[PDB]
Order: sequence, then C-alpha cells, then structure tokens
Amino acid sequence: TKPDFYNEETRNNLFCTLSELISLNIVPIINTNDAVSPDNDSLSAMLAAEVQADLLILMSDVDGIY
Amino acid sequence: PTFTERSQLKYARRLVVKLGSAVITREDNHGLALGRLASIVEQVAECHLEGREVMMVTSGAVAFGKQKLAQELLMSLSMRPRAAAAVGQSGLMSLYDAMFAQYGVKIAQVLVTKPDFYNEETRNNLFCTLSELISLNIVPIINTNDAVSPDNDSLSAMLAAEVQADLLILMSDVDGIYNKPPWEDGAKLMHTYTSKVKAATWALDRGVSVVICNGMQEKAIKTIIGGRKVGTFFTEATESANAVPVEVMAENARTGSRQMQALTPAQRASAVNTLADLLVSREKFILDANAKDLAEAQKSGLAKPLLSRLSLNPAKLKNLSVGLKQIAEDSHKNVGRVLRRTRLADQLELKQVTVPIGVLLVIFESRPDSLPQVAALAMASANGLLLKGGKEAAHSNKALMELVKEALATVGAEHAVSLVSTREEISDLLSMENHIDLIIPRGSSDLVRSIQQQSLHIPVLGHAEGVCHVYIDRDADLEKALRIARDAKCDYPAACNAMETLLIHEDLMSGAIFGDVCNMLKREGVKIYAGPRLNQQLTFGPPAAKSLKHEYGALECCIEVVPSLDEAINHIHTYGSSHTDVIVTENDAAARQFLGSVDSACVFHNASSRFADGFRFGLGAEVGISTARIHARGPVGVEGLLTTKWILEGQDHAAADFAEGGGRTWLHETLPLD
Amino acid sequence: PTFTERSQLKYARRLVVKLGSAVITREDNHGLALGRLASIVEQVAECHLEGREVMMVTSGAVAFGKQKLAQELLMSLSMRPRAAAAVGQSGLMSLYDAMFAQYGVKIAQVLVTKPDFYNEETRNNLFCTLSELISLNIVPIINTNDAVSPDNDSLSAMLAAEVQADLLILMSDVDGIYNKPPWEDGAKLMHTYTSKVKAATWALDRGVSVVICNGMQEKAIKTIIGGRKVGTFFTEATESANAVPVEVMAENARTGSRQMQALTPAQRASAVNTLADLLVSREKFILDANAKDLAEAQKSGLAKPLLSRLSLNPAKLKNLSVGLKQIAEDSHKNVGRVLRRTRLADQLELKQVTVPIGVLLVIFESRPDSLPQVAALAMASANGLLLKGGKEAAHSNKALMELVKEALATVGAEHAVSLVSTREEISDLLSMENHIDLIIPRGSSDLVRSIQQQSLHIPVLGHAEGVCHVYIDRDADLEKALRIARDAKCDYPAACNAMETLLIHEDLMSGAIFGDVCNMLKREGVKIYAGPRLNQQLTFGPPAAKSLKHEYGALECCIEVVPSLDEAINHIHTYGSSHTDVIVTENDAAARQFLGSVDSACVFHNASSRFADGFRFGLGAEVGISTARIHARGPVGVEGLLTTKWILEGQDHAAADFAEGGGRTWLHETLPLD
Ligand SMILES: N[C@@H](CCC(=O)O)C(=O)O
Ligand SMILES: N[C@@H](CCC(=O)O)C(=O)O
Ligand SMILES: N[C@@H](CCC(=O)O)C(=O)O
Repeated sequence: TKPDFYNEETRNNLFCTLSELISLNIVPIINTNDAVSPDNDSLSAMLAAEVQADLLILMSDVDGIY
Repeated sequence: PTFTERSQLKYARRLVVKLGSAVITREDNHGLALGRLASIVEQVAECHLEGREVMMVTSGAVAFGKQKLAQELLMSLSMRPRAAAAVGQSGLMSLYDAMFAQYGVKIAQVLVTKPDFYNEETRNNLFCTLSELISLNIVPIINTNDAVSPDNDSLSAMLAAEVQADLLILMSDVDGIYNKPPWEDGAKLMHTYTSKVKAATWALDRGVSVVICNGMQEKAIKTIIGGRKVGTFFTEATESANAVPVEVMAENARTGSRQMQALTPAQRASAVNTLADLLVSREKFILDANAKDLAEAQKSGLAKPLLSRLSLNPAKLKNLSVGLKQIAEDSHKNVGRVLRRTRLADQLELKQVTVPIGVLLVIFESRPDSLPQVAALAMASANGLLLKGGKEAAHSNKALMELVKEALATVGAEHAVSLVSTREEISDLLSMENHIDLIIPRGSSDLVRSIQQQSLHIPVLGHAEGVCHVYIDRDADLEKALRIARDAKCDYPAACNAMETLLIHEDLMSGAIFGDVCNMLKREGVKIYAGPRLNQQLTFGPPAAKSLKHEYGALECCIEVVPSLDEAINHIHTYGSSHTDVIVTENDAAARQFLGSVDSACVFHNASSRFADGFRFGLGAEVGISTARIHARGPVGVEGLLTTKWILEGQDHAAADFAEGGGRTWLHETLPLD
Repeated sequence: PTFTERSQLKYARRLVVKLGSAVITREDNHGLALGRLASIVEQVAECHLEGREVMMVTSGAVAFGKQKLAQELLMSLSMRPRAAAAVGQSGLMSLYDAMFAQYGVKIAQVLVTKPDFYNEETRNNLFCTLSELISLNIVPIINTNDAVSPDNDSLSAMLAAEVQADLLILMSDVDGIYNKPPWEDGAKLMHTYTSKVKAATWALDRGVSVVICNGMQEKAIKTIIGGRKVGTFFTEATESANAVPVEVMAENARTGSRQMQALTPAQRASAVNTLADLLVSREKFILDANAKDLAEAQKSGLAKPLLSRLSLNPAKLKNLSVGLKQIAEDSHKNVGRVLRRTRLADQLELKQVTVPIGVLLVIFESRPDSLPQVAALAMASANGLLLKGGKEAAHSNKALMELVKEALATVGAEHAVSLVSTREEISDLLSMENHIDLIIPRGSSDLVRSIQQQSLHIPVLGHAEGVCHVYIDRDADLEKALRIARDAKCDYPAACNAMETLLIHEDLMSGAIFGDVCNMLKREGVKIYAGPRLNQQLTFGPPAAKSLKHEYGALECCIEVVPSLDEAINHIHTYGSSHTDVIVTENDAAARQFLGSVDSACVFHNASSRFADGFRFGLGAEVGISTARIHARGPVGVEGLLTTKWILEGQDHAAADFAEGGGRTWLHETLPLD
C-alpha cells in the first residue's frame, strides 16, 4: 500500500523482498493490500522510483496525450 | 468473558482457529504434513456448516513455498526466505480454496500485521472487511503480511480481541500445560487454569475464552466443543471450592486407609455399629429425601428397573441395619490375620499377614440401598473407598454420605470416603491410574459391559454375562428336575445367575420329559427356542434358537439335547461363560466326572442356580460376582478385598551369611500359624 | 507368483493400489471423505519416494462431480449420473495434481475400460503408454472411461495381470475375510488364505500376490509393507504343516490341562521325576546343543548379560535336577485341596477347592535354564503352558522341549506344552484373548516394561521396577547397618531386589556414619549421588542426584536423610514402588510403627533386601516377583497359580425352599476343613 512506501523500515523490508524475488527469475505481481484500503497509479510510479527501474510502462485505454 | 466450564462450549457462536506452525509442516519444515491439515479443514468445515462462525489463522506458509521452489533454492545455494513464503502464500491459498470448496464453502485470503491493529483507522477498515465477509458465509483465512515482516500468536489473540470472539481455539503440538517442566516429578497436566501462556492471559483479560489443544489429537475441535476434558482450558471464574477435582480425593482416601489401618480392635466394629444406629435412628430424613428424589425421577419416567430399584422403605432400612450388625459382629479378625508362620533359620521368622487393597471405586446405577452396604464393607475392610452412582438418588446418596461420614467421624474420624458427582465423566475417571485398584461395577450387564469395554490397564472385578447351564442326566428323577428347573428359571428370571439354557441327555427325549418341561414353561409363560439338534429332532416344534451365546433376561430359555456327558461338557466349555452350572443325576461316577471336568466359577449337584448369593453361603455380605480367572470366583465376600504382605523379623541376618561363609542353614520349619 | 510370506514384502519393486469407492466418499456418497484420501496419497507418495513403482486406481469419482454441481442437479430434480462422474473426473484429477505435486511427484490421468484389455492391439498400446510413463517417474492415475460405461475391481486385478506387478494392494472398507458370516460364532478373520475373493483368486492365478486391507486403518501400506499381520494375505504356497499358526496351540493346551486334571496322585509327581531323570541322563545332547548355539551367539556378540546367561554347565543341570526333585517331592497336595467345609442346612455341604488357572504364557530372554524350571511348575500345577524365549537358545529350547515332551508323554501323555518360535510378533501374541491368562515375563526390566506398555486387557504377573529402600534409625547399631547395607548393595548389585536408595535418620548425620558408609561405598566403588536435603547439608560433597525415581542397576546408590520416621514413610510412599524395604533399629515401638505404616510388597527388620528369593522363604521354587495389588505379592510360589472353585452337593434343595414355604433354615456351621 502507499503507506508501506512512507516508513523506511518497511521500505527496506519490501525492497529486500523484491530483490530476493527478482534474483530468482520470478515475476512478482504487485497488487495493493485492498484489505487496508478505503487509481493505484502513483503506487506504480513511486514503486519504480524506489526500485529505480529503467522504464515504466503504463498501459491504459487512451492512445496518448493531445 | 462469560463462559466458565467446558459444558458451556456448545453455545459459542463465533470461533477463531489458529493452526500452529508445527502441526502442518512435516518433520522437516521442508514440505507439508498433510493429513493433519486435512483433518483440521474437515473439522472446521463441519463447525461452520453447523452455523458457528470461524476465522482460521493458518501459520506457517514458508514450508509451502520452500517445497514449491526446491530447485532454484538448490541452484542458488551453490552460487549464493520471505520470498518463498510469499509464493507459498499464493499456492497455499489455492489449495485451501480447492479443499474448502469441496465442502461447498468459499474462502477469501486476508492479510494483516501487528501494526495494522495499532492504528485505529486501519482497525476500522479491517473490522469492516471482516464483518462484510462473515455476513456473506465466507471463511477468511488470515495470514500475516509477510511482505512486511522482518510466532504470530499474539496476532490471533488480539484478533479475537478486536472481534470479541466467543472462544479462541489455539491448536499446537503440545498436549497442554503441566504443573512443572516435564523432566520433573509432578508434571500435572493442568487442564483448567485459574509465550502462549501470556497471550492466553492477555486474551482472557480481553474477556475472551481461550483453549489450547494438541494438533495431533483427532477430532480435537469436535472433541473440545463437546466439553470433553482435553487440552487446556482457561478461566479464573473459581466459583466454588468443589473440594476435589478428582484426585486429592484419591490421595486422601489413601491417607484414610493408612489411618484406619491402626484401628482394628473393635474400632471399625464399634464404628459400623454406630453406622447401623445412625441408619435406624435418623431414617426420617433419608426417607423423605428418597421420597423427594423419587418424585423427581417420576416425571422423568426412565426405566421400570430403575423406577423400581430407586425405591426404599423403612423395611429395607431394617434389612440394611441387620445386615450391618451382622457384618459388624462377624468382621472381627479379617485384617492383619497371619497366614503362614515359618522359621528359615535361627531368628529368621517369616510370617505372611492380611492387609487391605487400597483405593476401591464402586460404580452402580441408582440403588442407594447398596451404598451403605458397600460402605460397611470398606470400613470393616479398613481400606479406602470412592463412590459413583448415576443420575438419580443423588440427594439420597448425599444423605447416606453424611450419615456415614458421621459414622466414621466417631473413631478414626478420617473421611476415607468420598463421592464423585456432577457427571465426572466415567471414562475419564477410569482413565486415571496409580490410585484406583478395584473397579467394582454393580449395576447390571450394561454397566459392567460398558466398563469392560472402556476399562484398560486397571483391575475390574465382576462379570458381564449370565449364561448359565443346566444338564439333566438319563438317571435323574423326572419330577425332581421338573421342580428344579421350574425354580431355576421362575424365581427371579431377570437375575444374573439364571439358566438361559437347559441341556438334556439324548436318551430322555424318549420319556417325553422334554414335553413335560415345555408344558411347565408354558405354565409359566416362557418363550422357548430350540437347539439345532432339537431343530432336527421334531416336526416343527418351538422356533429355532437365534444364537447359542445370546442372552434373554426375560421369560426365555433355549433348550437343546446332546448325546453324552462329554458332549455336554464340550458344549459348555464352548459357550458357557464358566459362570455357573448344575448337574442332576443319581450316578456319582458321572457326578465326579462332571465335577472335575467342569471349569465354571461354581458348579452344583441337585441344587438351584439361584443359590449363588454368597450370603446364602454364609459368606457374610457379598460384594460382587467375579468371573475373572484370578484372585476371585463368583461370590466374593470381604476376603476378596484382602491381599497379603510378607514380613520378616531377623536379628543380624544377611544374604551371604547363608552362603558357605556364615554358619546359616535352612529350616523352613512350618511354625503353627496363628 | 514368487512371494510367500509377509516377510517377503519389503522386496516388491512394482506396486498397484486400487482405492475402494467407500474409503474416499463420505458417509453420504454425496461429497468426499477427505482425511482418508489424504492419508492414502501420503502413504503412496512415500512408497514411491522410496523407489517402488506404484499405479493408483482410484475408484469413485461420481461423488466429486455430484458435490461439485449440487445446484443444477437441484434445479433439475424439480423440473426433470455419468455426466457428474465426468466432470468429477476432471476436478478430482486436478486435486490429485495439487496434492501429489506438493510432494514434488507428478502424475498423469489415464483412462481405460474392461474391453480395452480384451483386444490385443490396444493391449500393446496401453502397455506402451504405461511403460513410457513409469520410465519417467510419473504416477499414472487409472480411472475407467466412464464415458463408455453403462465395481471396477476386476479391472485393477487384470491390470496388475497385464503389468505382471509384484503385489496388488486392494484397500477397502472391510478389515479382512472371516471364516464365516460375521453374524455367526467362529468369524475367524482368515489373515492368510490358502467378488473380491474371486478376483483375488484370479490375480493369484496370474502369478500375482494380492492383499486386501482396511482403508480406515492408519499407515495401512506402511503397515502392510513391513510384513505386519493385517488385512488378508493370499498364497497357497502351503510350504509346511507349521503345526499351529498361533491358536490351536492354545486350545490344545486347554485340552491338556483338562487332561492332567485327572492325574493328581503321584502322576504328575512321577512325571516330573521322569523329567529330572531325562535331565540328568541325556544332558550330553542338550549340552552340545547349547555349546553350538552359544558359538552361534558369539559371532553376534549381543550383550554380556545375554552372552553370559545363555551359558550352561552340567553343574547348572545338577542344580536344575535337585530343584526339580524338590518340586516333585513337595508338590504333592497343591491341587484339588479344599479350603472351606461348611453346611448351610441339612444336606447342604458347600466346600471350596483348588483348581488350575489355564493357559499360562511365559516370556523371557535367552535363559534356557528357566525353561525346565517353569515347565516343572506347570506340570506340578496341572495347568497348560506356552513358551516364548528370544532369538538365541532356540535350538537349546527345542532340545529341552523334546526332553519335556517325552517326560509328559510317559503318563497323561498329552502335550499340554508348546513353543511359539519364528518371530511370532509378541505384540500380536498378546493381542490375543479368551485363551491366555497369565503373562509371566521373566527377562528383566526392559522385557517386563515393554510388556506392561504393550499389554492391554490381560493379566500380567510381575513387576518392572526395583526401587527398594533402606531406612536407618537413630537407635540402630552403626557397624550393623554398615555390614547390612554393604551386603544389600554389594551382593548382586544388578539385581531387582536392590537398594537403589538409602535413607538415614536426621540425627545420625552427627555420628559421621554417613561418612563411614561413603567410605564403604568407595571401598566397593559405588558412584553415590546426594539428596536435595543432603545437597543442602554439606559443602559440596557427592554430586546431586538426578531424579529420585531413577534406576541404576550398576554401582550407584542415591543417599538422602530426613528428620523423622513418618517423613521417611511419606517419602517411601511417594517414590517407593511398594516393592521391598527394611528397617534397622532397636526400638520395637518404632518397629511396629514401620511395620504397619509401610505398604511395600514385603518389609523386613534387620535383614537384607537380598532375602527376597522365595526359595529362601522355603516357598518352593519361585516363579516371579509380583507387585500388582491383587492375588500375589512379590515372591510367588506355585500357589500364585491356583484359583478356587465353589462346589456344592445338595440332595433335593431349591432356592424358594429356603424361603418361608419350605422348612429350610440356615446353619453355616464351619465344618472342619480338609
Ligand atoms: N489508496 C490511494 C492513496 C491513498 C493515500 O495515501 O492518500 C492510492 O493507491 O492511490
Ligand atoms: N511487533 C511485531 C512485528 C512488527 C513489525 O516489524 O512488523 C512482532 O513482534 O512480531
Ligand atoms: N464387461 C464390463 C463392461 C464392458 C463395457 O461395456 O465396457 C463390465 O461388466 O463391467
């Protein structure tokens, strides 16, 4: 969830989980913990941020920006 | 909370399980022990299908993922934990889905963490999620968000807390809590209760009933929901003193036996005299008590056997009084009596004497008349005694108990007697050990049969079957046998010592005495069957016997005829319970033949089976009818409750002294025994 | 086939299971009983992981689909079978996939039908498919092509046939095959064997070993693969007569007991004389036999206790001969002896006499010296007898057995003796009933302990623990107790009757006698521990005792001191096994105190624990040391093998005759007993 990116200990934890995963040729599917939830795009963005990923693809319905 | 006893546990509407990390993983943490898990899910689906509300908290997903990879961990430990738990979380979820859906129930994964309980907005959120779920007949599985994790039991506890659930089940590996470390004398498994322990206190402090069972125990939930004494139950309700749980009873009784051990000379005698006097003096109270409890039984209308035997009249009390006075006057030299007097060598005087047994436990249905009888038996036999009747008579039992407690209080004054009321769970009672010696069931076949089937690793006096037998020989007077069997069956046909069979020489089919006795049984209205040989014999005659080892109790008596003495003997040994038999004849050659050949507990010659009464034998007041192959046969008086004890009073003797070195030889001179 | 006994079943390389349609569906055929199925898949995955080759044949898919729909069947039975089985086939397959893969094994559905076995081209095809599969470590599940179907057991049978598989397991609901319908006396569950029955014959005719177990029985495969006698095994190998499986032994012995019952007067006496003569006359044969078997044991080198006790010397044989002659001369009036002589009324002469027990079964480790001793006991006690030693001595046992069979053959001539060799599976042996009476273990703690833990619902003479105790009083002569305990421990310190403890008055810590006895034990090299109170007492002293209820056997003796007599008594009762104890003192007041208060099987006063030998008591030849609370205490001679039997010789008496109607009164005049 978004709060999980804000505290830093959980930042460490989740990043460790992700690194351990990717090291093992596994493609983790990253949903939000709906359970703890009152469109999840900021999530992906700041995710790539913490990961410092090469390229963020963001599919959608619209073809592009006019 | 509100619930106090395991009895209350059929009445909790909201439940929470939390499987332990050891009950599901096999003995590697490198796979999954499945059978246990299956048992768990089946029990849970059951309790839910009943209508109770359950929210599993399955610990230990790591094992699932660890097994599921098993290849990449391999190839990485040569070139290089939580992640395995994440992938296992997924897979395990699927597996639960399949299995639960096979009962039609649906489930839905839910992930939480301890911090998620601390902030209050998330408390609102998660509780809303749970309420919305439970409202929809879904069994949410509640794991921890490993992802956010550096044994998840506090979690379940405080979960139940926020939910304010009826009962928290907490399965585990250990069976329960002991008094002390197990490597220690006195590891009293503390079933109730006035780490896991802390968390349990905590949850109790949240007003929540907690229980900790053993996973490997079958049906553990269905077991524990029944109220069965298993695992460990927690409540400080501490309503009453309830002087003994079950056992300090037993130790006490041991103490009291040790006590009365030093009170032979007229002490127990005068004491039982006092008991008879209290019986004949304060009967008004106990009489009205039985009248009351009998009225209480009437509305129940249980069983004319019961509804007849729970009765009591001052005439019965006079009978009991005279029996007790008899026991008193004749119970003079039963204990401490020596049986051997021998000298092995100079100042080597062995002698073997009489000593009590210990902790006797009676069991019988509502028949308060026996209670003081067996109490007199105990007290004259100087050994302790417990009791357990049935449901009825309970108040009458208490009245008699107070009377006898007074009676023993006079001299010796120690209460080496008790009573285990309030549904002590007979099977659990006999599950005890190291205390109780002689189960003395007294009610009837059922009672004793249920006992023998339930009793394990404990001596059980008494029989269970009353298949007696009556042989008639070719040289036996006809009318003699006529009246004999007439009485044998028609004196108290529901007795134990009854002739649920009648065997006749092959020759005497000619004298139509078979017909005569059929006529007689008809006279008495006896539904007779026929033996296979007898089936062959006549045209259609009486109907065929169902099974030779059957029991009637009512006015029924199989009848069969065989060629020879020896054939009869063999049939007896084949079917007879070795309980009781009699022969009728005029040849003493055959008489002795039978006498020896037979192996019944007791055999007669021209008498009646109804003689097996002990009292009839001048054997004092009987206590039971034992058919076991040891120490006791049929009519057991008091001496069936006395063992021996070797004693020896040397001066300076030693073992190697009787070797070649010391001038110590052997005499074994049978001194005149006292 | 080739396999003959369940012993051979650790050596089958190709297996085939066929679950029954009742072991998996719950008790509705409207769902699925899962726990059983899980157990099955776990066992199967195990046997496969071992390296054996398995091909399940799961019956009963219909239940899966029936449950899975549960809605459309509902809505159609209001507006309107095989199809449900098809959809269930799919789902069930998936489920097996999940579960098996959780052990890492992979599977692959395979469908067949009975016609598919009949044409030969399809035989080729299917066999090719199966071989290709098994070659790839895959466990094919073999269902029938329901689609083409109008209980699929013939299928599995002939499947194994075409495969020519080692063993066909056929689980089911029934435990096994009986001699006859169960509603019938003699439902002998025929474990081996010289519908399912037919198909089993068939498969056997195809050279295939078949077994039919019970599904509900746990570990049934792991059980049956071990060779354990379970289910029903099938082979007509009929190699040897193997005169008794286990039981016709028992009945025979019963017959032989009945036989020797009529041979009291010097008959058994002269017979055991004959036995002693055969012992002293043909010893060369048995001596060389033991020499041979001892050499055989030497290469094994099992245990210096065993490797020492299996020995035998003609001196030992002389000892046995004199013991047997003693038993002979003194075993004159042990049986049939009357104990009571009483008259209830005119021609009412009850008397109670001595009778045997029945089928005694000894158990002991390799110690052929005891064998003839206990045989003499049996024969002088006129009751039957079985035997079971261990592994060694077996040939020696046979030699002794032949000698004694001769000895009994002389008079009476009936072989009321046997021997159960060839690994009769002691636990199964004691699982029997209705035949055996007295388990008489004789080896050592282990033996008897394993017994008591295994024995259920069967009398077991003997003890298991030798925790004795020695109290020393403040008024006891020092050197007296010195030599006393010296011997008590240092005569055969590995005995049962040993003082694995030593208790001392609190006062006598002052006279340094504690020090003196420590010195003495050192003299004898005894590793002494200390009691908690003693731990408190001195500076560091000897090390602390581990546990008070421990056992040493070797040169070890805990030592502890308490204040008072009564404290010692309580400690005894708390820890003592009530086996044996002695007091040393000069006060007889305290003497009697102890005497009474104590509850040991046997207690002494200034003697040695090593006196508990029975023979030492002039009690004839002992048979065991019993600590049970019934019928027998410690040294049990022969009379611990004699029960009683009420007999009664009336003329014309009846029950109601002693009622008010008939002039029959009560006397109970104690006639002078014979
Ligand atoms: N749940 C919102 C953000 C919640 C918040 O932190 O305001 C999202 O995923 O975009
Ligand atoms: N307080 C939690 C862990 C909190 C966390 O770091 O997530 C525990 O003791 O198990
Ligand atoms: N003969 C087979 C069925 C043959 C078939 O139609 O496939 C049976 O009796 O079960």
